[PDB]
Amino acid sequence: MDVFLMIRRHKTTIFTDAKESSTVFELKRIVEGILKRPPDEQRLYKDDQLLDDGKTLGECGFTSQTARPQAPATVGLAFRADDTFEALCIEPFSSPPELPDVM
Amino acid sequence: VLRSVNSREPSQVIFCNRSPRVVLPVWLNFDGEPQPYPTLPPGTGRRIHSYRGHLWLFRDAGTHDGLLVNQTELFVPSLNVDGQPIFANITLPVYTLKERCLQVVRSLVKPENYRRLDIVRSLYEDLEDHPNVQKDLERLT
Amino acid sequence: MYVKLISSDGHEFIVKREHALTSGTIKAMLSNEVNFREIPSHVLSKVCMYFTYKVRYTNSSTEIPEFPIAPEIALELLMAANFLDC
Ligand SMILES: CC(=O)N[C@H](C(=O)N1C[C@H](O)C[C@H]1C(=O)NCc1ccc(-c2scnc2C)cc1)C(C)(C)C
Repeated sequence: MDVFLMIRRHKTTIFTDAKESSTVFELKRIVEGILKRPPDEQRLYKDDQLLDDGKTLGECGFTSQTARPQAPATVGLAFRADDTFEALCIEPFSSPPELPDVM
Repeated sequence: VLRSVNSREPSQVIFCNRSPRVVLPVWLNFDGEPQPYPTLPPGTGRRIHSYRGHLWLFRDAGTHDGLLVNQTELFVPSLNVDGQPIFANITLPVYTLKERCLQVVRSLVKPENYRRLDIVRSLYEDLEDHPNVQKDLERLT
Repeated sequence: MYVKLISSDGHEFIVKREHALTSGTIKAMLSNEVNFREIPSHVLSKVCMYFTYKVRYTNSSTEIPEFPIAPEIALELLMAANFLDC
């Protein structure tokens, strides 16, 4: 079962899919391929929860019917600058304007 | 040109609405005129009597948006094998993002106000160019 | 293989190259980062979700869900869709 994700850190957002049976560590390998930082310099999160490497995405609550192509689930990402990990920080997207009167 | 053939050979059909829309079935009559038939609510089905060589298409009853039936625009009942009815699976197409956006804007703004919107004339014209059974019939021909 | 799509407000969206090439306009801007001075992140994020949706459900037997668009973003998303040709 494919799950569809946005892996997000600061103003970076990665759209990708993975298997429900795949692991947190395997998702770090995906991020490694794209942002060139090894798994040991990454933390992945579901909301405020630090995810453990050995767990499957499905176990961590990323399921095919909640992590959908048109509405993907969010995975937080934090990097270790040298010795210690930054805090998890995800910049929100911009706010839409007020609806025009005619809408 | 696009018209049902007057075969008079019965063919039973299941109209199965696997879309989230209210569905308007349209039978193309022997002169090529579109005839509307009773609507189907989302997720419902109807066993209906049609005929071999008849032509049908399917629309959103509210907006006339085009829908697919067995993955194409036109459905023609065929011979019933072993008494079994023909299945007509009605689904959403994958709309282009532009077309989907037009649908949502059309659903929120009365046609009187399409011109009041702050967009290029051509988008005003796209909004006003409502999904239209006639245009589609000409196209298909 | 990925490409980077950057919104007007500086959000960097990283998507599969083949998904981005869905847009004829992006294909042109790539012929591998693209900046969009007029498309804010709350619109471009949705554009990226559409790619995933289209690629996933195009010529698929499985039932197709409605692509959701909140009323507040629809006008801006219409404009971006028109520009990007999709
Ligand atoms: C011999 C022939 O061609 N007859 C035609 C005919 O019976 N037709 C044309 C189409 O093939 C369908 C068929 C017909 O009218 N069947 C009755 C019918 C009634 C309601 C419905 C529907 S559509 C959604 N809900 C319903 C109940 C479908 C079929 C008429 C009477 C219209 C000239």
